[PDB]
Amino acid sequence: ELQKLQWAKQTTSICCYCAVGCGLIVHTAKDGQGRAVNVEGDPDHPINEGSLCPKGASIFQLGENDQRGTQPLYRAPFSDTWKPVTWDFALTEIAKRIKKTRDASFTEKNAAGDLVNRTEAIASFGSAAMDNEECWAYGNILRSLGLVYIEHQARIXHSPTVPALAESFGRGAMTNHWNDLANSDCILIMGSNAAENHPIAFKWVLRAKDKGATLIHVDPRFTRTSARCDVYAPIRSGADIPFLGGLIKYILDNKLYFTDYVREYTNASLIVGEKFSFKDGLFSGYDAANKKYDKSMWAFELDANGVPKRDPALKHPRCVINLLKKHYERYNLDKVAAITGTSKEQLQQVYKAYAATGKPDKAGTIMYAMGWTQHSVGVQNIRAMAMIQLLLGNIGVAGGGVNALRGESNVQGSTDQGLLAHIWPGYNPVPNSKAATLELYNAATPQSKDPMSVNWWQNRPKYVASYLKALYPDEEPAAAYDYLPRIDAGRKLTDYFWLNIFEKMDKGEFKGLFAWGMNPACGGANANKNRKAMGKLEWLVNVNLFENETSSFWKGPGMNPAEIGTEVFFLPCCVSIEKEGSVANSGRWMQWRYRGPKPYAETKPDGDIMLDMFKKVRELYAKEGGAYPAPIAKLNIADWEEHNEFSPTKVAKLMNGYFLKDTEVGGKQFKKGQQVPSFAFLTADGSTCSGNWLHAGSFTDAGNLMARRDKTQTPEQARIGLFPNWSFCWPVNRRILYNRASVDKTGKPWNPAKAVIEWKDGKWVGDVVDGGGDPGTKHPFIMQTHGFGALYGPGREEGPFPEHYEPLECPVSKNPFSKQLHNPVAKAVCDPRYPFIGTTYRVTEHWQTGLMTRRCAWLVEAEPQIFCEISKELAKLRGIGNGDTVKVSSLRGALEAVAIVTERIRPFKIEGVDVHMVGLPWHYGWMVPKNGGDTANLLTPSAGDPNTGIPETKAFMVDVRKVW
Amino acid sequence: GKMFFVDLSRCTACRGCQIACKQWKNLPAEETRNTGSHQNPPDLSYVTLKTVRFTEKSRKGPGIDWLFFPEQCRHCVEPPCKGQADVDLEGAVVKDETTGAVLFTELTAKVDGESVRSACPYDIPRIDPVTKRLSKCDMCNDRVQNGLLPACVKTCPTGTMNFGDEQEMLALAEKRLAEVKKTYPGAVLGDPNDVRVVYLFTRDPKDFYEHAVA
Ligand SMILES: Nc1nc2c(c(=O)[nH]1)N[C@H]1C(S)=C(S)[C@@H](COP(=O)(O)OP(=O)(O)OC[C@H]3O[C@@H](n4cnc5c(=O)[nH]c(N)nc54)[C@H](O)[C@@H]3O)O[C@H]1N2
Ligand SMILES: Nc1nc2c(c(=O)[nH]1)N[C@H]1C(S)=C(S)[C@@H](COP(=O)(O)OP(=O)(O)OC[C@H]3O[C@@H](n4cnc5c(=O)[nH]c(N)nc54)[C@H](O)[C@@H]3O)O[C@H]1N2
Ligand code: SF4
Ligand code: SF4
Ligand code: SF4
Ligand code: SF4
Ligand SMILES: [S]
Ligand SMILES: [W+6]
Repeated sequence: ELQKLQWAKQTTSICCYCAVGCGLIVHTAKDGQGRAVNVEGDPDHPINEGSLCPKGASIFQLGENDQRGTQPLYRAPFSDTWKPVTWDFALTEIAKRIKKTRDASFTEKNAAGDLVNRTEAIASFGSAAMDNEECWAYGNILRSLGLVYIEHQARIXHSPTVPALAESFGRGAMTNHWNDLANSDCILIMGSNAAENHPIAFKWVLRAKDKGATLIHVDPRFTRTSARCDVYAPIRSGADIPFLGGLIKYILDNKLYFTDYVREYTNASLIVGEKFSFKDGLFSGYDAANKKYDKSMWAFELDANGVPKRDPALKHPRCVINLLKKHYERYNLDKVAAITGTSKEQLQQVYKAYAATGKPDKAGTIMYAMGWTQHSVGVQNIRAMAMIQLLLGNIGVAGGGVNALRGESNVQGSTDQGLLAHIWPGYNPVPNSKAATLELYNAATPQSKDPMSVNWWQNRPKYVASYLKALYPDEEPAAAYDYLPRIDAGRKLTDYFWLNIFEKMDKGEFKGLFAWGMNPACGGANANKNRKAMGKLEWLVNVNLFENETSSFWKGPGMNPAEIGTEVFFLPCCVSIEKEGSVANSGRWMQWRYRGPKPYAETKPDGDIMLDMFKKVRELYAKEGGAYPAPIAKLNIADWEEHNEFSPTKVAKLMNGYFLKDTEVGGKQFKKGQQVPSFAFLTADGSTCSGNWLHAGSFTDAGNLMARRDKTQTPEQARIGLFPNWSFCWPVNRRILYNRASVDKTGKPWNPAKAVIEWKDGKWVGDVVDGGGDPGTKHPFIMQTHGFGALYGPGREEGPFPEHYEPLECPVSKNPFSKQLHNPVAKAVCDPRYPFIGTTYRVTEHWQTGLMTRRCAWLVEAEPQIFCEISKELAKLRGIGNGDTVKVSSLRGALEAVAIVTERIRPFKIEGVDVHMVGLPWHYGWMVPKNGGDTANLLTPSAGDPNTGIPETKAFMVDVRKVW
Repeated sequence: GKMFFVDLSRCTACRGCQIACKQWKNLPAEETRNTGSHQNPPDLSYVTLKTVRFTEKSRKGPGIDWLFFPEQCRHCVEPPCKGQADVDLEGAVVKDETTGAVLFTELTAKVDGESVRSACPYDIPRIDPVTKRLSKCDMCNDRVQNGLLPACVKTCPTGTMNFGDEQEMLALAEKRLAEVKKTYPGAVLGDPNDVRVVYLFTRDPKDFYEHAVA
């Protein structure tokens, strides 16, 4: 026996940091009745096999931490100090602030006379850190209160992926999963530092290399990832589209595309209309006055039945594939080398290695994360990756995919639960003011007349109705539709997003902010602006593990508490290992985890904090009345509670959904109260509820499939690592999306040695087939209107093909590909006092703003202070020695950091001039530790663009000077 | 006995191993500062039994050779530390007969600590300034005797860390060296007949650390 673990109860959990979703084992003293005594890896978990990076490996120190919040704290207007208060006081007073602000600000109808039933006087930030059941409950609480300004982390790092990949494949999700990386023949890591930011992914990346894969890192910097790749190719900041356009040209010129896959499964054969053109860097339908395209000019030519015309011979000059060849003919090696700064020799090496995966029995994967995809053409960067993968036949196959790596443990789930201003749960859009009825809302879904096109989104009315029945079970969906707030049809959608919430706050336009599991005083771009702007709030609610730069902004650097009127409530929540629930990882694996120790001190799980808060608001409305009470009074919260507490199990069952009456669906009889077995059995007529149609199948009459810990695999499942009996992934346990594209028209795998699905004895064996139907009878992309992987993507604001528009404004004056320098549908000052390109990025040992990891002594031990990474060339220019203190400054702010002088950074050659990059970690803040430094977001701008609503944190102008 | 095979050609310098060693033993954190390096703590100490050493080497063309070295006691087959300590008092340094772990006891306070560090060919032992006890990696010998992997081996994401019976680990080291030479032609094993922690280096071991090999 090990004394340390004797007498302790062992439970399982899932890491609370990144989206890999590593398994933990937690030992809790006194057979579960005391504190955690140990936290380490779960040896049985199929993703990590017991491995943990330093963040997972230190979760014991995060949880058993005497700096954690212990009880609610209250800061009165103009006060110098916190006062400790009861949960009863804090939640009672917060409910009064919510009700006072809502009653004063609630709008039934907008200026135009359209029903909107909303309050614009309260905003919410957060959070991908909450469990899936908590995220789902939180969004429904905020929407029942009438909020529209509902945002979180996903806006920055997830939001560009969803439309890029949805345009290309029909869904926004990461297409494959972590274990599947070991099946790749060539791994291209580009806009990702996965060895530092998804460290257990390198278990599977290095296993691919063991079986003969080539590993390629394309990054402006040499990182811990680069050290373990076969090829490191430097790229200039923002030169990704030229790099990827050059690879498209290389694939087409050298005939390395997967011909049969391209003909059958992509839109290569579709005939584009005569109104499509591209000239001088502009597509047809450009409106120069409004800086916008008439996308109707990009329509397909339709047959007599309304279906896009196809030429399967691919000879018609207006075939997608022929327009594609013409578009990318400009991306020659000489021009691509000049702009990327990558040598022609290295471009040829990378292109040859990667394009070799166009062979049917080879697979290539692309791994990207946040990288620099935040700028106005980040969607087109991701489109280009999707197009390359479709040309090479890498979508739907083992070791293939677009592995768009999610950031946080539950950013997949928090997005799935609609914690962004434009979406309800399950990616049903938030209604705008012109969607006056449920019938009009449903009318917007595009239809297909192609009998081979599944067009699965035609089922949307079932999902919206079942969602409204989960919230308001005693109302007809058409009546409950009027309870939920609507955004203005006449406003830019970005007016409701992250950056404009900070801008409105700075204009004094919010009374209240929820900072729920986020640190916006460090995570928001232009921290000096945002910290000042928080002083313009009447009230702030911060729900968090520790006191932090947001909770305590009023006593931050340069702040006089006696001049700051903001009322602040600090509500301490419990850590992941102190509560039960699920988190959805980057591969869509929805994993159940259990309580080890009880909540520390008087901390509470988020579900209890939000439900108690909402019950107090509801009580106030029952006693006082006020603005439109129906959405609050009628919300179904009885299904969220058991034994006087928030119930993760009951909320997960509601999110799956259940029958409200005896129902015949899909030729099967279901009884009142039965769990819905899959979203295929939801109805639009009120017979079913489901909080999230993507969850229908996760928690059935068979039990909690998210809690399965079964390693059982068939030989074909085990060969590629599907682990279909370990947890559950949406949709309906399809581990590899688009897997009908992995077989020929008879159901035979392109790569039998790595089969995903195979037609055997009248059924699909292996993975769950992504779309039912006999081989050769359906188009493989079932969430696409037309059924095909889109090379040509005419729903994108910037055009149907990616095109280089320069994202680096200050040092670049010339575009070698066209007369159009900058994005024609998209204010940088470029003050010559700030000649260097500042960038922010992560290190393995710290998490996000560092609020969590700056409280962990072993992680501070390894990375104690903010640093500034510079080249030998810049160090020589500015007289900076390794380890010197430097001042980094911008138009927005200034900070001190320790210089790290390294050959891992080299100058960029731009138009015959060396341009220097300055690297900073954004993991530091004034609260802790001693001499740690403050946020790199003191330096960053807050401009964004009218299309993304995302600030520039990867290329912003700075100066660096030695401090003596 | 037992053996570690440490394939440095797979290391991402994640420092999972550095943290896992301290979590298992509940060791304190040192006071550290950044002096122009990711490396920290800068050295082994009484409270740090493992630290990842970082070395940058220039190469022709893009990037660098970035060398990572998770340093620990080699658990020598014939340990000079024990031969030195035994001059002053037997029992201060002992060897587990089944695993081969070399173990410092509380009796290290009663010997010439500085002399024991000096006897070590790898410069491993560290002295507590207050109590004069010596510390170093103990092979997680209690975990090993209970059928568990050492904390640093279990945590490692990359397959850098490997542990088992000496026969299976020497066979693994031989097989892996032949494969790694296809990528790193100058790869060598560190003192493989003398120690129980056998590092595979991708080049001259002294490029990783002055005391990488004897
Ligand atoms: N250790 C750790 N892991 C994390 C996090 C953390 O804080 N710490 N955060 C998590 C979260 S929330 C997220 S969103 C993810 C983000 O994960 P990543 O996107 O991997 O994060 P970064 O390190 O910010 O950026 C990745 C790389 O992009 C490179 N890059 C910069 N500009 C360009 C460019 O123009 N082109 C290309 N091709 N590359 C460029 C940078 O040099 C950097 O190495 O990480 C997650 N994982
Ligand atoms: N300059 C710059 N800025 C950036 C980025 C960048 O690359 N550069 N990255 C952006 C991105 S991608 C992201 S993801 C954001 C992240 O920005 P934030 O989310 O604001 O960062 P943190 O607050 O550090 O994230 C961890 C938080 O999780 C909370 N937490 C942990 N467990 C729980 C729990 O159970 N409940 C609750 N309620 N809270 C919990 C902690 O208290 C802490 O506040 O920063 C963005 N900002
Ligand atoms: S931070 Fe990510 S890679 Fe590290 S232990 Fe946690 S889930 Fe695994
Ligand atoms: S074997 Fe145990 S004591 Fe030695 S370095 Fe690894 S974790 Fe630390
Ligand atoms: S490495 Fe040094 S301290 Fe460790 S066993 Fe050998 S002589 Fe003793
Ligand atoms: S845990 Fe493994 S990969 Fe990470 S630094 Fe240690 S030996 Fe290297
Ligand atoms: S995230
Ligand atoms: W993120």
